Amino acid sequence: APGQKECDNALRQLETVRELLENPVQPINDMSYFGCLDSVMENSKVLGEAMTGISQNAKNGNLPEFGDAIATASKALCGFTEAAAQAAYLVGVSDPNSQAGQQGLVEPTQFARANQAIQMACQSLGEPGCTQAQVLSAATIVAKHTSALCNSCRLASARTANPTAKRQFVQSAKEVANSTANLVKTIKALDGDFTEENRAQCRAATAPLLEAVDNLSAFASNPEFSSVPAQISPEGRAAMEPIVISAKTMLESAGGLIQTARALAVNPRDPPRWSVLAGHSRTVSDSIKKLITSMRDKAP
Amino acid sequence: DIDQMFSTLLGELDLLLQS
Repeated sequence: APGQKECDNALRQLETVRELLENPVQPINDMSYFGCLDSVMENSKVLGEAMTGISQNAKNGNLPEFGDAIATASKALCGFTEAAAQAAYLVGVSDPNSQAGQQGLVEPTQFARANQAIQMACQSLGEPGCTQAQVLSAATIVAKHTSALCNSCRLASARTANPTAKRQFVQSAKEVANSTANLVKTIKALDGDFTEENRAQCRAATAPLLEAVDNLSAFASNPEFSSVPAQISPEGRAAMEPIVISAKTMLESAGGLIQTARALAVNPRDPPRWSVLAGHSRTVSDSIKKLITSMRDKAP
Repeated sequence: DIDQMFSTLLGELDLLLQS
């Protein structure tokens, strides 16, 4: 039983990271091509060490060290996939017939979620049968998302060369940050105070924040700030393909490695599974070698 | 602590207030 949850979590993490290879036609991080090559090289070293840790600790029944090696492999495999997916995008967009497009100022999905979370927290802290503890827990949700919104505003301000947009992203973030401080002040103010006037008073302090959040959502929704997707030409997709296939093969074999290790950890008396394990481990290594060679040969 | 907690949550908020 012990060790199996680590393996199950790793297999779930692999299933998630594999979506990055389905249509890698947009950037997924800020890594340069050499950033990608550096990350692939470092993770190759880490994974090599982890694959040896997985086999040796399953063999010897060191189940805490086995679990750490499974977790370490998983993290290195996810890093590899992120680097491979970014590298593929950069290869595709570098083709002469590709159109690179532009980065949007604010990632829209997490932006909308942050605004909704603040709005829902403000509504929750205002519900009539809500306990004082729920007021405080709602405040922590507001603080979390207020910090994320401010960071994203500072980034958006950095990304734009338009002085008016530069200034407005900061001012809008400032309005959100100061309204949260006033709301937190009023929550902190509540001490042994659980009366209808303070319930109404907390509700009252949500208004400037909800308005500031709405004003920022309206400002940030200007189509001028939106991403314009890259267009990858057929030849760019052909150029990316060896990187994508090698990364997909690494993950397929890594998944088999982890499934095999999960069984061997419980029962290491299994000569067939030991060969399968060595086969998956060598195919993982072969795929990484092919991916690095492909990243160098197909380099823009 | 009630102040330490909200400080941990508010992240790098000061970079905006000072700005």
